[PDB]
Amino acid sequence: TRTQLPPAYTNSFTRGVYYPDKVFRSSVLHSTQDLFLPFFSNVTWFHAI
Amino acid sequence: FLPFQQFGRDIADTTDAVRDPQTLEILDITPCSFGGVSVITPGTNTSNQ
Ligand SMILES: *[C@@H]1O[C@H](CO)[C@@H](O)[C@H](O)[C@H]1NC(C)=O
Ligand SMILES: *[C@@H]1O[C@H](CO)[C@@H](O)[C@H](O)[C@H]1NC(C)=O
Repeated sequence: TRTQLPPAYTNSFTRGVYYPDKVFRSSVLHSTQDLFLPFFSNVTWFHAI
Repeated sequence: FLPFQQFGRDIADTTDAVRDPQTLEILDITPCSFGGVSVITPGTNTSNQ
């Protein structure tokens, strides 16, 4: 009785941000390249309703 | 620091605060051996001072 519906797609909103070092930083702004979530992107939305 | 950080840097991009891994106490770093030696000579013709 497993009914399957087409999956939908939601958007990112400035999320998926984390700390990349044990180096404390404060009152500073710097840039770095690493695998992060792209902002305002379509990702797969799953359900179990 | 945060309870997962160990070293701390500033805008100088230098490690200036470390965490004691026996006490969990932040300890600042302060270098030494600063500056040079200048000499005030009144002239070689007169008394040597
Ligand atoms: C995400 O995909 C759906 C279906 O293709 C589309 O309707 C929607 O506009 C897309 N949204 C974004 C953020 O591109
Ligand atoms: C030093 O002082 C003496 C006495 O005034 C003078 O005769 C001499 O020429 C001086 N030497 C120099 C190079 O200043």
